[PDB]
Amino acid sequence: MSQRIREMSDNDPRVVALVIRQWMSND
Amino acid sequence: SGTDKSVILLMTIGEDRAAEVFKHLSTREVQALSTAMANVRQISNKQLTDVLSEFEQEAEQFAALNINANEYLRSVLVKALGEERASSLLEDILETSGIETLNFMEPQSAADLIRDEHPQIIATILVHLKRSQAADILALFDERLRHDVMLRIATFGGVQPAALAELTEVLNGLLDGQNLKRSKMGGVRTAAEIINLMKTQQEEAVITAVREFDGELAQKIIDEMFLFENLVDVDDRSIQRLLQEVDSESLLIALKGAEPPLREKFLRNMSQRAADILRDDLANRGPVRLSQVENEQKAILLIVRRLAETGEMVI
Amino acid sequence: SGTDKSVILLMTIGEDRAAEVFKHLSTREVQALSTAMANVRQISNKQLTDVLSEFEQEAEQFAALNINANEYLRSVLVKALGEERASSLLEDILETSGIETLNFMEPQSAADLIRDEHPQIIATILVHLKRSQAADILALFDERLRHDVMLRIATFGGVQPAALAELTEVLNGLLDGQNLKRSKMGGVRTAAEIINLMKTQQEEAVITAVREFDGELAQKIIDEMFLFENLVDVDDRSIQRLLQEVDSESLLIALKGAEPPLREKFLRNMSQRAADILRDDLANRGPVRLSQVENEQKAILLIVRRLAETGEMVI
Amino acid sequence: RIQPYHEFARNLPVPTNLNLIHLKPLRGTGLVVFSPSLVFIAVDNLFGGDGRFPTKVEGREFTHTEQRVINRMLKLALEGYSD
Repeated sequence: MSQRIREMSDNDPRVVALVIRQWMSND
Repeated sequence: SGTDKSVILLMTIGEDRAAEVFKHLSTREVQALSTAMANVRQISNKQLTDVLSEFEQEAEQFAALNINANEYLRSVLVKALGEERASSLLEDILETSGIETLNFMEPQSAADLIRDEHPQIIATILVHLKRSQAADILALFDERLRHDVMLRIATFGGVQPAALAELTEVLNGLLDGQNLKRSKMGGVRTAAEIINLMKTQQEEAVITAVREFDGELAQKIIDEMFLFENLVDVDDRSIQRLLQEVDSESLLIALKGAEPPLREKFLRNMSQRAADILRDDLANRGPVRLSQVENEQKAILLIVRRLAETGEMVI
Repeated sequence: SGTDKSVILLMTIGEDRAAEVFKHLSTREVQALSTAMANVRQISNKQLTDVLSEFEQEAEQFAALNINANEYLRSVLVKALGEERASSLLEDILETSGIETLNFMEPQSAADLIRDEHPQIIATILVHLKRSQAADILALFDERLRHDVMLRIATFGGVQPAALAELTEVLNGLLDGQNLKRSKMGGVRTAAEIINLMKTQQEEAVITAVREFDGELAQKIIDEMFLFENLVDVDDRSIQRLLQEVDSESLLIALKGAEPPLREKFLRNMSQRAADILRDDLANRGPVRLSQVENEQKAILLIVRRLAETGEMVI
Repeated sequence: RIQPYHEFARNLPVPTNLNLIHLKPLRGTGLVVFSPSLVFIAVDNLFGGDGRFPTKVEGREFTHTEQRVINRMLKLALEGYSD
């Protein structure tokens, strides 16, 4: 649990949504 | 799976972050993720680390600098081709269940369509429809049917899924060639523009016939033909005559509600001391409600029309 | 076996730890472990050490950072799509013995279903049903049947397992297409929203017809249409008129029970000294019960309606 | 009841739902008559109506949704009568 978690939490919610959509499509 | 990784990511980013992400996700995706989330029992450290690594690798690629496509496109189209062309292009770009399709239809057509149905079915459809669309539909119904529907809606207890499916299928069957329903071309405003392009004698005939008909839309067009913002194109003598015929407070309020060019034109048409006093009163006063400014502008436009009819003003 | 190792672990962690673990285990697992626990006679040191080593090796993998999936999912869905969509999605995610199935059904349907049965059978089923569901069912029965059931329940001596199995089989046979039973779509509140979207003349007709019908739900909708928290959207003059027409104590209590934005709006609409006195009285006073605050807000809303009807207030 | 066909016809409210059935192997065409009140009651019950509001006389053709309700009743009635 390094600073990577904090960096990911600071990312744009739209980026997270796009990544989630891409993963769901790849499912 | 990717759904499980996304679920783990949503769990580990926090409730606020996951809620913000769901605001950018469709209903189906949110439902699927929530269903997967409720069945989660354990997330091992290896799985967590792999999910973090995969998400960071994906975010390295994008890193897409997300832009509000709708707002940016609207602004570009407006600043490029005016408001009308921008709105038309947006409508073209923007352009389903039977109930959802009915929400995308004209109030009178849907009202007459569901009017040939059992009142309980009408109430159920209206409940399933949009509130504004249902209100528009109900306003067009007869008093007896409207009262019956309002009574039935007040005692609505839910419908069976099979009945809902059958109702949706029937509504789909009753559909017609509703593609490209309605069209925004013109009317009233276009009529006013055409009248403004017809001769003085022809516009005299126009006043005559419009007064002769319904009278209400005649006054609506009286208001519509020429606007307050068009006073900037009038000659200076007419503006000075308007200053003579308009009270100081009404003129001040109208200038406050108008554009800086029109205000400067009116100030130039006024004397130096009077213009300075008007500016000082504007600065020392406070904001004025839009309704009051509109009423004062309407009075000033009535004075404009009175002066123009007498021949003292040229429009 | 794994069951024996789990039993040894539960014995060696202590009564409190094992009890806490059982709170996270299903009924079948708890029953099986308890049955295995009661037959334990000896746990050698080698077996104990092997169980400890295996449990620690398993816990090294997870180490899963267990999260409350239900609560976290509910919070995410709420903060993402509002309370209504969150509740709908939770209901979709959440959605058996005959008696258990009846507990998942509508009170009137189950009441009429068991009404066609021997009263002793009815009492046995109601005892086996949920207390709230049984109370709802009994409230719908006739006085004679209700009294007979209450008398029989007071003298219930247990049922044979074969009779219980036959009753369960009969109840399963009597089941119907109860899948997706009932549906939360709208009613009353949706009717109020539609009325609010219909014209002033149309809402006059609405008052008329609603008074004409049952009258009770008419007053319920009178209360429902517009709420106290909606006062923030009203113009300042109407709020000042309300301040004029509302006693200081009632206004103070309502502001205490309301949101900080509405309280600040009311204070702004008041004079400086009166607002300061109101704030000082609020600070120096103590907590007020919710019922009293609701009653004061209801009185203030009645005053709001009275002022709006007279035309002094615009809603 | 045993009566001439015209006597039965004159007592049927207008409009009414009339369904033609054949009782094979016997030759002929049977009729199943559903009163409009029963159809309205079934429609009200299927769409959550509590039945408080009395039914209003309409004298109108049944909607296709009401037609499907009548068909749903008719299939069960047919199975029952056959059995």
